[PDB]
Amino acid sequence: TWEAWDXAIAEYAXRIEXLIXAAQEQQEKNEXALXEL
Ligand SMILES: [Cl-]
Repeated sequence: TWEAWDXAIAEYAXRIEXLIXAAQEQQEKNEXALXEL
């Protein structure tokens, strides 16, 4: 039960928390764009 299914779900929840990694490490480029001299 847990190893297999709640495995799958928690290792999706890897992917989403990877995505929010990627997006925040864009946000911290955006702040490059928007910064200091
Ligand atoms: Cl991360």
